[PDB]
Amino acid sequence: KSKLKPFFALVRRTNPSYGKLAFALALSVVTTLVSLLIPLLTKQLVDGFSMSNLSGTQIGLIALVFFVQAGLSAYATYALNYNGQKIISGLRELLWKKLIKLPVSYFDTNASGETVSRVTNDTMVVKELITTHISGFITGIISVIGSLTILFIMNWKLTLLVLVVVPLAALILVPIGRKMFSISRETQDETARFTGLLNQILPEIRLVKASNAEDVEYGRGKMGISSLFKLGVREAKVQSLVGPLISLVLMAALVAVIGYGTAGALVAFILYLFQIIMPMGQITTFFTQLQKSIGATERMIEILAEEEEDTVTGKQIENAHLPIQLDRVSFGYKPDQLILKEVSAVIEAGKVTAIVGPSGGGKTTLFKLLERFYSPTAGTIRLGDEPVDTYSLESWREHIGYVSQESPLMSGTIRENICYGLERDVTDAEIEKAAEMAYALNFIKELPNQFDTEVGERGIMLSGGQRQRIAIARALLRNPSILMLDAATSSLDSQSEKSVQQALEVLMEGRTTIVIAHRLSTVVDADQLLFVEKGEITGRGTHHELMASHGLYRDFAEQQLKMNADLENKAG
Amino acid sequence: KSKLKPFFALVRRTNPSYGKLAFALALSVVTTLVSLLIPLLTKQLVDGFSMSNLSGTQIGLIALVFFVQAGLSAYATYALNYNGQKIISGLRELLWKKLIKLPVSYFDTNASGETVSRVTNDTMVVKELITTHISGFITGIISVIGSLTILFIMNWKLTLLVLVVVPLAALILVPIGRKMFSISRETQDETARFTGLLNQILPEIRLVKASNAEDVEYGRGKMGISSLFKLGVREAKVQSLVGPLISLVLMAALVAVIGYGGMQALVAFILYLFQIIMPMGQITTFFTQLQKSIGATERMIEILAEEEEDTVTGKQIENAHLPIQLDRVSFGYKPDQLILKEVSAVIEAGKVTAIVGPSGGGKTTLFKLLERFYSPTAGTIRLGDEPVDTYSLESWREHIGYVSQESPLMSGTIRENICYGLERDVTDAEIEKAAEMAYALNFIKELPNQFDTEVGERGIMLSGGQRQRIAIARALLRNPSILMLDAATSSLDSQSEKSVQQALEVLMEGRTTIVIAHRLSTVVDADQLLFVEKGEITGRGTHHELMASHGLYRDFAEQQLKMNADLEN
Ligand SMILES: CCNc1cc2oc3c/c(=[NH+]\CC)c(C)cc-3c(-c3ccccc3C(=O)OCC)c2cc1C
Ligand SMILES: CCNc1cc2oc3c/c(=[NH+]\CC)c(C)cc-3c(-c3ccccc3C(=O)OCC)c2cc1C
Ligand SMILES: Nc1ncnc2c1ncn2[C@@H]1O[C@H](COP(=O)(O)OP(=O)(O)OP(=O)(O)O)[C@@H](O)[C@H]1O
Ligand SMILES: Nc1ncnc2c1ncn2[C@@H]1O[C@H](COP(=O)(O)OP(=O)(O)OP(=O)(O)O)[C@@H](O)[C@H]1O
Ligand SMILES: [Mg+2]
Ligand SMILES: [Mg+2]
Repeated sequence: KSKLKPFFALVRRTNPSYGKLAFALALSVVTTLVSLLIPLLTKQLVDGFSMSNLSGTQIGLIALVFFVQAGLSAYATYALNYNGQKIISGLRELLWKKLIKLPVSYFDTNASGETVSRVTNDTMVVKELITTHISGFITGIISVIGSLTILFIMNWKLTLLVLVVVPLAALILVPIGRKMFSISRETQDETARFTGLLNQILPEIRLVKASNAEDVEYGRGKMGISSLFKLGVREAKVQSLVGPLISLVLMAALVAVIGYGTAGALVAFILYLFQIIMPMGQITTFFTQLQKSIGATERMIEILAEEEEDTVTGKQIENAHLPIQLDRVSFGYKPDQLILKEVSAVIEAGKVTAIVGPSGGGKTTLFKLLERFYSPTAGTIRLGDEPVDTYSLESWREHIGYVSQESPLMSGTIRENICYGLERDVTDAEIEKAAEMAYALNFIKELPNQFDTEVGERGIMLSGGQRQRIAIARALLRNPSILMLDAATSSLDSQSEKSVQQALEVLMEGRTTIVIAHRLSTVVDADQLLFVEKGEITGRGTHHELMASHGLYRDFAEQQLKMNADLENKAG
Repeated sequence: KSKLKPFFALVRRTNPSYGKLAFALALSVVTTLVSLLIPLLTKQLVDGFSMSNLSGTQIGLIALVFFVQAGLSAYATYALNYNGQKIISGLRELLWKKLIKLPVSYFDTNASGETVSRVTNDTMVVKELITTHISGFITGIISVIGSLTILFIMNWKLTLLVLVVVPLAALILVPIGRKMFSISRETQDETARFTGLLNQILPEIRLVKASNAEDVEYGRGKMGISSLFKLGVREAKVQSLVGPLISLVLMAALVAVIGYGGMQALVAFILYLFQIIMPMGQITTFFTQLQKSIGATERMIEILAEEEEDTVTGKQIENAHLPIQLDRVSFGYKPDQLILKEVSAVIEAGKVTAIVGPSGGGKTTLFKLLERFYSPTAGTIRLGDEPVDTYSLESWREHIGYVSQESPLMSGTIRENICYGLERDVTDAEIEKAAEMAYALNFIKELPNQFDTEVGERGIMLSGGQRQRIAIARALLRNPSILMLDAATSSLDSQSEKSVQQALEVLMEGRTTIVIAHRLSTVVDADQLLFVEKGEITGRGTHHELMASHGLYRDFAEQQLKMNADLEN
């Protein structure tokens, strides 16, 4: 509620920040003393240089030694940079850990491509403050406190004026700080929009070559930068405005000194007064960057309070395998326009069961919440007549492989694209078997040295036929007791399909499998078939039973068979 | 070659920097002069100010307004910073335009996730050079020359001590910049690496949920951060080193005062030489930062030197329409290894043709080739016995729709996902007409306000089945000369494809259509069925003729025939 307390609270979280900063400033503290004492002794010392020949060698040696300790100020600067280059490091560390552990429902709203720049750019702004200006603040406060002390006429007898410089200046600065804080909160919250705009586009250049997108996309980029970032000059305008105003209040000090004038002391008093300008320049800049840095962090703190969906809180049960049943459970991908309708069905183990649905139904999310991304609102999910949430929050997941409507990959090689599931016992001799069981070997060995082979960003180097096949190798290698194929027909030929169907049947006899297929033909043989329509289910039983006994559609399957019926008369 | 001329050349291509910068420096010039003359007047003004306040007030108020005019130097800093804010915006502008128009080939060998950061974090460093220290480089250079010229006996009779202060310091700085320059190319090429890692991790979070990746992939971020950027402190090490080294060179001049000046005012000499300290330090920092900026921009320049392939240099607009022909085509995705073998086929116009093949064949590469993304090394691609290359590079694309094997979508409103075909005259009246021929509105109008609804990053908000249709609308809206359905059955049901196929038949009757579809049942009735395999073509003609006449498979169709025949029994 103060725009200040959370900041110093957040930097405190990086524990090693206490190690050297106080030591760093203290080294700079003595640097201030020698600087504030050198000019008052050189005039006396040069008077002692009336001969400057025999003693000059010793003082020259002394000056040699002393000016090395003048160079010692850099060691404070190096340390000050060092501790700063740590407080940024842990800040990235602590954020990045928190940026994955939070529920996927958060990412379905906040445009992940935008929030990436809140790791790089929304911390680099702190760097300029933490290193240089802080030294200015320390070197200034000691200088100003070391200024009025010699003003003994001014700090014990003529004090009515030293106390008027700060309240006026700060009163002037407060609007400036508030304005600039309203700037930094934007310049960061548009960098994220800008850097986000690219990764939503640039990795997809294949489409943006639509023969006119390049014109339009170039338009969006420019309107992103020029109309916003160059208009960030608004920060520059207020940043330069401080000079006059910080000189203005100081001017008022001077009208006060001439209005309360005795004669033999004021002459030196004016000279002493003309020393505090440079400290005032540094101190005013510190607060300017201070409330600047906050706006570069105001967005960051909020993503440090989202509720960490994953826990290790698996109470006492992880392993005993029992069927999975959903009891009157309904879910909303949006908290009001619920898209599902109190599904109730049972998944008997040891027997594969298939969901088939027309495009627009509730197939995908029924997987996406059966892996407990969402914890649906109405109803619940059980296995073994026990609540699933009592098993774990995501330690349950490792017993379950998964592929998506798509087949995503990551920029590593084809090796560490399959490994990180078990991530301890890769068992190089077994990566082969999983690729075999996904029919991946026989069209990989021809590639240049599988381990050496490299995908593009989204797996452009591999292809659609190869992309889907390599994805399920992740699921079959993880050795699960619960499996989800998601598109056995996405991008792969019938040649691939028969081998895959002939392969995973050999493993998954006592390990329950739930698969959804684009075409009804691939999973007719399964021991149970659901038929999801717009969040409801209006069919059960085996497909052969479903045809004759049940008659809601009676033609969804027949909408497939008349497609293939042309293949008999025209062929023989 | 010299690694400094291109920088002033790279800045040069952004024109407007030269406009107001001279006025900015000129203000800094008079800023230096007034700072040069301020101490001389005050030490004698106080003698005049020694008079009572009756005369002091009349002069003090004039000194006050002088101070406000001394405050005018602030608006000089704004001028530099604005000029700086102009040059950084220009660098982003030029870089962004060159980034789009390069051949797609570069965006595969390189990584898009890497190059994104080179527009945000690889120009911001140039700000800190161009804002403050550029003034220091000017303030120092005038002050040092002015201060040296004050030594009017030392510059014409005892010049030995002025030829050592600067050149010896420069000799010391030579390794410092060289070490610093090597740092910037490393730190910037790793910030690029770090930002590259994240944009290919977060968007696919649903698969980093492998129940152990949250521990492992988090480690990759740390190992990227901690072992590199907390070790990026290594430049802060040498950046401190300027202090001690500028010390020895100048004290070496301090001992030179007795090395040659001990035989000859002298006290005024010592006073003045203790004033060149801050200017020399200020100007020294500028060179150090310069070698820092040059490194963070030496990788920057290189991607301004690619072929910027797309042009309008094709002196044709494609008014006519003739069939597509492939003449002895052989393409390789790498100049050494090739996946296409002398393929020869004629795409008959105005009547649908198809390509069917197995996984990992040459199907979709032949699409990217026929869109002329790559211009194959061997053979040629022509239409009507005229090469495609003479026509244009990407005005031809405007006549050909293209839906990909995956279902791509930019982020925005699903309206805006289809709008930019004509990019000017969206003509709201018949967007639904494109959707109806794509079977979309029956599963769109029920949603909240077709325009209002917005997809996520890769269409996460809509479904995969929905996305593949919503992409195919972009194909039909362009009303193209050539239609390219790449995945007609990827993610969509039987209730879709029947309504889909029945729609395109009316639309394209004299407009040729190239389609590749799995599950051969869906392309049985096309005029020409082509078989591709490992970069070679081994089939022609109608499906019924190719069935028994050719003898390669005789069972590839039977592949699904026996797979689908089980439903009846
Ligand atoms: C309180 C009112 N008194 C003054 C306030 C001043 O404010 C200044 C603010 C500045 N901006 C800071 C961001 C800079 C750069 C120089 C300033 C000077 C200045 C300007 C030109 C030449 C020399 C000096 C100077 O400081 O030397 C005086 C001997 C300055 C001088 C006086 C007397
Ligand atoms: C060549 C060796 N001789 C010197 C080198 C120096 O290097 C300095 C480098 C600096 N870094 C630049 C980025 C800064 C900030 C101050 C420096 C001072 C300095 C430090 C504290 C107080 C006053 C001064 C100072 O300069 O005033 C001397 C009267 C300094 C002084 C001397 C004598
Ligand atoms: N943000 C959202 N996330 C998931 N589903 C959504 C969202 N918004 C709406 N939906 C609805 O939820 C359904 C989820 O799609 P689903 O996972 O079933 O796709 P699918 O399994 O590939 O099948 P389809 O062929 O219908 O795409 C869609 O039909 C869609 O209408
Ligand atoms: N970036 C790439 N571009 C082209 N080919 C690649 C690339 N990376 C790898 N390849 C290799 O080139 C071959 C051709 O793949 P292609 O993209 O033609 O498959 P496809 O036509 O998508 O197959 P399917 O249609 O069955 O998915 C692949 O077997 C693959 O091994
Ligand atoms: Mg799904
Ligand atoms: Mg393909």
